[PDB]
Amino acid sequence: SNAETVAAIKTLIQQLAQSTDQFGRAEINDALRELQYSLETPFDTVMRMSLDTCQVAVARIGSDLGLFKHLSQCASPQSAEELADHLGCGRELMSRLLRYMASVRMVQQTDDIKYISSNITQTLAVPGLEAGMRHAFENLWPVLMALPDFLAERKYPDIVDAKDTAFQKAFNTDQDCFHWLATQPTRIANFKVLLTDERTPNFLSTFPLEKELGSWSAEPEKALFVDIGGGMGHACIRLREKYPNQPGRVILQDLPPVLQAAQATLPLSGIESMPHNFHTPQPVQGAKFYFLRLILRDFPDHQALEILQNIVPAMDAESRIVIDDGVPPEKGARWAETGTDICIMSALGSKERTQRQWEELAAKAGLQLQALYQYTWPVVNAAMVFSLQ
Amino acid sequence: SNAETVAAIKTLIQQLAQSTDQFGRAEINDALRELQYSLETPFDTVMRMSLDTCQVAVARIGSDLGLFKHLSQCASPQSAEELADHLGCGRELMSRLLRYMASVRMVQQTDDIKYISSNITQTLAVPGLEAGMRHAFENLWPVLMALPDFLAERKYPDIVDAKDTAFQKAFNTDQDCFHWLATQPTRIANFKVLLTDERTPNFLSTFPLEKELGSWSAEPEKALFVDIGGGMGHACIRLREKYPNQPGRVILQDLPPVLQAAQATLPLSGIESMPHNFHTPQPVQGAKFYFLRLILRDFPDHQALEILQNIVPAMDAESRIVIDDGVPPEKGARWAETGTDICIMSALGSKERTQRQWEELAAKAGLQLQALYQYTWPVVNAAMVFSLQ
Amino acid sequence: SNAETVAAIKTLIQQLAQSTDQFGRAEINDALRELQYSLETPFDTVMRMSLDTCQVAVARIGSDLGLFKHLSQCASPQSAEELADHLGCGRELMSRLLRYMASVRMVQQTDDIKYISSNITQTLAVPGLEAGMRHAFENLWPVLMALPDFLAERKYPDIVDAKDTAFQKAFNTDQDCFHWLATQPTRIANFKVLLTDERTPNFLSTFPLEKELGSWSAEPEKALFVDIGGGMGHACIRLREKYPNQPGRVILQDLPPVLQAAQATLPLSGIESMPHNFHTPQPVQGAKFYFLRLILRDFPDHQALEILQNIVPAMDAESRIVIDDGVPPEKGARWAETGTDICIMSALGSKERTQRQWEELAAKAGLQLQALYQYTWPVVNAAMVFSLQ
Amino acid sequence: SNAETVAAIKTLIQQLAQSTDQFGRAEINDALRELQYSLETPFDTVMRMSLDTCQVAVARIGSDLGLFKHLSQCASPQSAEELADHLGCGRELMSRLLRYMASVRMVQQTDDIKYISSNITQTLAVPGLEAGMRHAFENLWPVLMALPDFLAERKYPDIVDAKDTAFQKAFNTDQDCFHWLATQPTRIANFKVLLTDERTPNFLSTFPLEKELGSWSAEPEKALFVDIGGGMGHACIRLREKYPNQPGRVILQDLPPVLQAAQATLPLSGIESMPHNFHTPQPVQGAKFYFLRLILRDFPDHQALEILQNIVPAMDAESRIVIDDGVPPEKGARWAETGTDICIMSALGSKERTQRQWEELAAKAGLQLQALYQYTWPVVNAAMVFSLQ
Ligand SMILES: C[S@@+](CC[C@H](N)C(=O)[O-])C[C@H]1O[C@@H](n2cnc3c(N)ncnc32)[C@H](O)[C@@H]1O
Ligand SMILES: C[S@@+](CC[C@H](N)C(=O)[O-])C[C@H]1O[C@@H](n2cnc3c(N)ncnc32)[C@H](O)[C@@H]1O
Ligand SMILES: C[S@@+](CC[C@H](N)C(=O)[O-])C[C@H]1O[C@@H](n2cnc3c(N)ncnc32)[C@H](O)[C@@H]1O
Ligand SMILES: C[S@@+](CC[C@H](N)C(=O)[O-])C[C@H]1O[C@@H](n2cnc3c(N)ncnc32)[C@H](O)[C@@H]1O
Ligand SMILES: C/C=C/C=C/CCC[C@H](C)C(=O)c1c(O)c(-c2ccccc2)c[nH]c1=O
Ligand SMILES: C/C=C/C=C/CCC[C@H](C)C(=O)c1c(O)c(-c2ccccc2)c[nH]c1=O
Ligand SMILES: C/C=C/C=C/CCC[C@H](C)C(=O)c1c(O)c(-c2ccccc2)c[nH]c1=O
Ligand SMILES: C/C=C/C=C/CCC[C@H](C)C(=O)c1c(O)c(-c2ccccc2)c[nH]c1=O
Ligand SMILES: [Cl-]
Ligand SMILES: [Cl-]
Ligand SMILES: [Cl-]
Ligand SMILES: [Cl-]
Ligand SMILES: [Cl-]
Ligand SMILES: [Cl-]
Ligand SMILES: [Cl-]
Ligand SMILES: [Cl-]
Ligand SMILES: [Cl-]
Ligand SMILES: [Cl-]
Ligand SMILES: [Cl-]
Ligand SMILES: [Cl-]
Ligand SMILES: [Cl-]
Ligand SMILES: [Cl-]
Ligand SMILES: [Cl-]
Ligand SMILES: [Cl-]
Ligand code: NA
Ligand code: NA
Ligand code: NA
Ligand code: NA
Repeated sequence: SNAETVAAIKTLIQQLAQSTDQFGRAEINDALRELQYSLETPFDTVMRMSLDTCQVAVARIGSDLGLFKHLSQCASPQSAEELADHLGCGRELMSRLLRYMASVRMVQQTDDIKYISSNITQTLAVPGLEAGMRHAFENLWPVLMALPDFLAERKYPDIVDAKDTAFQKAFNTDQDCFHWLATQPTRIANFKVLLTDERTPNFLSTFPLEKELGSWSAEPEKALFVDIGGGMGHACIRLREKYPNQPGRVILQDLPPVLQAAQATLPLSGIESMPHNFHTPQPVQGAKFYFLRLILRDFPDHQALEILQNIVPAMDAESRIVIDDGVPPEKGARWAETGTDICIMSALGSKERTQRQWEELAAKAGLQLQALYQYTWPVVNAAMVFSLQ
Repeated sequence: SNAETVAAIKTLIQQLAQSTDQFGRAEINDALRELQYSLETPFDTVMRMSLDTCQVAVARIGSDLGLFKHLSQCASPQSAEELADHLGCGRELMSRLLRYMASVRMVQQTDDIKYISSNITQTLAVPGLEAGMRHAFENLWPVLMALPDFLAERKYPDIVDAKDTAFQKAFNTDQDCFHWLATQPTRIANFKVLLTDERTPNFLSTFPLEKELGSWSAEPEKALFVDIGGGMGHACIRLREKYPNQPGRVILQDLPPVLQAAQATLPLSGIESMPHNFHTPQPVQGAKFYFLRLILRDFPDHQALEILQNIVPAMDAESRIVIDDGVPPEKGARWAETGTDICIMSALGSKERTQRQWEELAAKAGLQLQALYQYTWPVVNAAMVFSLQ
Repeated sequence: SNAETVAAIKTLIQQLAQSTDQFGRAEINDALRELQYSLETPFDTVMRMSLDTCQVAVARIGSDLGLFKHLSQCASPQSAEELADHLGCGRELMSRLLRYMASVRMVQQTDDIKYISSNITQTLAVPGLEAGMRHAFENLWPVLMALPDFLAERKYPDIVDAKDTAFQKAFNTDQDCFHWLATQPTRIANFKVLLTDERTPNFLSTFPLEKELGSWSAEPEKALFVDIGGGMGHACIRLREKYPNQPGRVILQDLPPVLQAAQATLPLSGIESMPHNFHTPQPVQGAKFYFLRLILRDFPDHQALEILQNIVPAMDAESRIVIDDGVPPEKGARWAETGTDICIMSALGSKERTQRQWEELAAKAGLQLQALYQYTWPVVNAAMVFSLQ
Repeated sequence: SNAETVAAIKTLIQQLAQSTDQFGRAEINDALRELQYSLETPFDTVMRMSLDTCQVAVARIGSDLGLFKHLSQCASPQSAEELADHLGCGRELMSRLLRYMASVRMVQQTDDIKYISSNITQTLAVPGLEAGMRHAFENLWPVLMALPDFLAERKYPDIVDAKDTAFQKAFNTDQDCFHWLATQPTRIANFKVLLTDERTPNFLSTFPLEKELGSWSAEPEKALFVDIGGGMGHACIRLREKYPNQPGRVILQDLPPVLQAAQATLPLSGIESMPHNFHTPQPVQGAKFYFLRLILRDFPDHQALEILQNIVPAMDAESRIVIDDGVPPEKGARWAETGTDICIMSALGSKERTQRQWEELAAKAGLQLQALYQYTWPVVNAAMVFSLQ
């Protein structure tokens, strides 16, 4: 029986998944995708590409309605009628949306055709993750929609400039993306929520702090850690939590509105909040670690180089710049890192960088790679430690 | 070891897939998708929704470049540089596109970092399947991009009318989709190619023609099969191929430009090409089978009913209307049929119909269901045989 | 490809086995056996039954030669010639024995046609486990060889009596097995070694000792645990190890030659060694637990009842008799417990007992079951706690 | 859940087994055995070796009772009581035997504790396969039981002589096995039934007869095929069935009592029955094929050589001796061929032979190997074609 075979595959892959760690589960998931793509018929390939688009549109509708938050806190299954009436949605529309969501596990449909939350329901109810989905819909979709004709009309240029990529066509503007976004209050508000998401694991799981410090002295009033564009300060928080007795100032640098949003959740002491624009010279002199997490991927080389050149003059011989970012391999890169590469090309003019590309960029700033500490697999994020050449 | 476990999973799934038929492979593939969604982390869920969008955009670029057709006819692996120079693409852009494509199996990357075709490459090189992907990009994505704000602005109405859905917002028109498309030659050209795709399997794999025929006589000069909106006439061609000895007229009905396109590949004899607008009364009297394949799903009830009411007066007691279309279940419907439902709601105002919904529609035309012959699984397509009530 | 499928099956089963515990691995192993028997051809079934016999005979030869102990301490693969010369075996005989052993994993053969130890090699090198294999060869096989003609000659009687079973035919004696064995020094010597094997896990893994103890007082000088026929005293040793702070006498009871063998490995204090024949009245009065592990399975009902009736008069109201033995289910019993049943029927006239059969036996002694604490699965061993009725 | 995992393993291995051929299923079965042996605990290893012995003893009892034949023709499940009364067995004995048989799939136990035939029940009801099991019990078991002490008392000699192996100790005789068996009427009767079993597949599935014949002419009255020790003549029958129009005499040679038993099932014409002792000179001169299937494995080299030397003088340059027998590999031999090797060593003084060992034996008769045609895997049986040197 087909049904018996399918259920047996599910049982065995679930047991295997439970028996490994998060990195092993990520490897299994990538293999399931690869299997799916190799076993689909030609028609199925086009149907998948045609319809998987629906998920973000329907998640955006569920978010607008508050459906995922509401379902995540219901204690019993809800009918489509009950959901429609509670959330202010046409009843037939709600029923069709729910049937679609259940078919892609965005909710669960029960045997009596009522609806309960799934793992994905709970995910889309989390503010920061919801904001990620909303960002995909309102910022990524339009640049991807513009990219093919942008490239066709321009005879397939290498994209190298944040002011000359698909974003300008998609939003009918000559501004670059970051400048334009700063003029759009609802879009800024969504980024504020997005910053509350904290990725796990983080670089402290493999960063050999005591080894990298050696005999470094914090006196007088030297900074241990300067978190440049640190957002809510998650890296500073985790550093203080893991090494509470390590001397040295721990400093969160960001723009004033982000620092203001960070205050409610920062510790009352031990982490300084310092307004600082990272396109301007670094004020903190001689720090041990100048930390850039998921900053430089958003900039083409010219701008990324300028960000580094604003830090290098503040370094002493013991200082290090730590770039915590994606490091895709030379070959066999996975969809999460190549897809990111295409999206940030189209919106930002930037790119994912291999280790050798990071080293070439840093050498232009007078920096040499001393160590690289991977902390996620198989898609690699790593803390790259650079010193003055 | 975890690599070894992943390779063993692939080996076993590949072997189970080869030991079943196409319907069993479709069930396995849906299971792999369900497993993937249940094993992903919350972050991975949002990453997948954010990035799976990239595939249609990049497939559209490769189609514009002629990459898939070129790679499918190459006899040896090609470097990114070779492909970029041949196709007229910036070398860095080409390399980045190819790395993304290899990561989603749109091409395959070799250990030498060169590129060969995959199953998906070959699929996207086929004109009719390529046209389906291009249709998703240029027609479906704009209406899905418009749907959430359309619904929000209108306070979530049940969509019931082809003239009042997301299409009018997406394309800034008051026309319905079909009327607007007829004014857009480049889109018309893509639909012309899309009509050359023939779906497999088809209803003749399970339709018990001799049983449904009974003792119907083709004498003196009666019509066996009238293919209403038959496109290229594939159903007529397959009918004559499978039943070469059954007498009676076999008639392809469509609009003149489509009949003209059909002529080159119709048999030289045995199939008549009759121009006929199915919004007007059916001219062929007393045919055994009036066949509507994938026609009525494109219309809301009011218009679908009109199409049926145009046929009913031509029927005699032995005539049957055969609706060949999707028949999703009452519960547990799959993503291909619910995703289709959301898309045709958004572009056409129409809907997928369960068996009970098909029967209710047909009853309004004075028709009763006699038999239903499924021919695909697990997503249901079936030939529904209706007679006069 | 079929090689690849077989390797993938091994990889997946090995991984599932490592992800569970010993009871789950035992369930997997029984499943593999059931699969083997259902997939074999009729010829293969007869070949398996004909040849699996070879394993005990060849293990007995390797034990005689000292092969398993020698190979288990070798640091490099050994050739057949090296092993034959070292152990004093004909070179061709040795090579043929080793090829047979490697084919059933009793040793492993390398790609260079040399030999190293396997898990089974190490097992057969352990004195107590080796002695179990030697017991099967010299005591069990003769009684199984005699059983079919014993039954045929006697017209298939229910075997009820230790003095009238297959043992008397096998060994040409009118003595019962236990009485005969006491006259056979080489067999006695093997049993002495077999007693040093300690089974794992044991009842203390699940026995809720503090709950069963309640408020029992060891004062003034009462007995906590009387191990009746305790052999080397493993239960006493493990009890004192797990419950080092529970007061009360812990007493090992057995016959003098066995107590003398136990002395070298008993703790220096805390466990008394008391000679006692369990066919005579229990001398220790009012103990909390009188413990019988794998004793009563060796006796038919009449004699097993006598052993219990010898203990009952020593019991006070808080005393309990704890039978630790096999408890096969009413249906679906596994080969280890039914194979044991046939063997002890044939040698000893006794039987495995279900829970209901244990309760019926104990009721004849005036005892009632209070609790049953399973500690192995799927083959059931359990500590059954009985009190005065 | 363990039960869910185990059921899923069973489902997947059954589906994989169905999807391959008989040789692939044999490979899966050997892998399941290997998995079982590597995953068992040390105690489980000794319990398996101790108890798997029970299967042949209990099958012999079921055979004596007629249980397997009776159950194989019952149309409903039978209780132990019904079986006991019908077959003349003590009721408790029958119930215990059935529980044991069900635990090793020799019968099936139902949920209401009644009994139905399994695949193995049906196998043990087939006369020739039943006779194989009975042969294992009455002829193989005693020589295996005698082998360890035979080898110990003789200081581990290479066994090379049919008159000096374990058989003489086991049966207290100076005769060799074949001579002694010919004096034992019940044992002869069992061999008569055993000869009715026909192994599948056979050498004609891969033997390129037309290629090996070339331009061979059958005139005058030449023999195509002389089946030396051909038993019931299955090889002659299959040859005539597959090549009905091939000229040349087809001759079955065996001893008179076997030829007599063969007459009832031989074709009425086209196969000659010729009494002939293969320890005497071959009477048929110049035959194309002198065929020896499973003959020479039963003889030490000296006797096997004599059998060949009785044929070689009858050969002309076109004649071939075809040895159809086991050809174990140089390394990695499987249990069915090494177990056979140990059994025939112990009973017959003979041995399994690798290809190189067959060639060394045949060269002593003045023969050279021209071709070898395998027809079973992974345990190899092959038709080896030899010509005069
Ligand atoms: C991708 S978020 C990275 C946050 C943080 N590094 C982390 O991983 O937890 C980019 C951050 O850069 C900050 N940012 C953007 N432009 C900046 C600028 N010109 N100067 C300082 N911070 C800036 C944003 O406010 C935001 O917090
Ligand atoms: C989904 S397509 C092709 C379906 C076709 N029955 C098949 O399955 O092979 C719909 C068809 O309806 C035709 N069509 C659209 N409007 C029509 C009309 N008013 N009258 C007749 N045919 C029409 C199109 O030209 C097209 O060939
Ligand atoms: C299966 S063995 C060891 C069982 C032991 N209870 C254990 O599980 O560790 C049976 C024990 O009963 C002992 N035994 C046999 N007959 C006895 C008797 N009449 N009185 C006391 N002990 C006896 C043997 O000496 C042996 O130690
Ligand atoms: C293992 S059976 C093989 C039967 C046959 N070759 C087959 O594979 O179908 C051995 C055969 O050799 C025959 N045999 C034994 N001794 C013989 C002898 N001295 N001369 C001729 N046949 C003999 C037996 O009667 C029996 O038929
Ligand atoms: C909260 C969880 C979110 C899961 C997200 C997967 C994100 C994939 C996504 C392409 C991504 O990576 C990045 C961006 O979109 C952007 C950006 C920023 C502003 C405008 C457009 C794009 C910058 N830099 C990135 O890296
Ligand atoms: C060759 C394979 C092609 C796959 C194409 C996409 C299949 C999914 C896709 C939603 C689908 O089904 C349908 C349509 O898009 C449309 C339509 C027609 C015109 C405009 C917009 C939509 C009508 N009716 C449908 O049913
Ligand atoms: C009907 C199905 C039977 C399945 C059988 C597996 C048979 C294994 C079995 C050791 C085997 O092979 C052979 C013999 O016992 C003998 C023999 C013949 C006479 C006396 C003792 C042994 C000869 N020659 C063999 O080869
Ligand atoms: C170290 C592992 C050893 C495994 C040994 C074989 C386990 C199976 C085995 C049938 C078993 O269980 C029992 C006996 O043989 C006997 C016995 C004792 C004396 C003579 C004959 C049998 C008693 N009572 C049993 O229960
Ligand atoms: Cl929101
Ligand atoms: Cl809301
Ligand atoms: Cl660390
Ligand atoms: Cl095109
Ligand atoms: Cl829009
Ligand atoms: Cl299809
Ligand atoms: Cl026909
Ligand atoms: Cl549904
Ligand atoms: Cl020993
Ligand atoms: Cl006997
Ligand atoms: Cl155990
Ligand atoms: Cl304690
Ligand atoms: Cl049972
Ligand atoms: Cl018989
Ligand atoms: Cl009988
Ligand atoms: Cl052939
Ligand atoms: Na409802
Ligand atoms: Na409608
Ligand atoms: Na009894
Ligand atoms: Na019964």
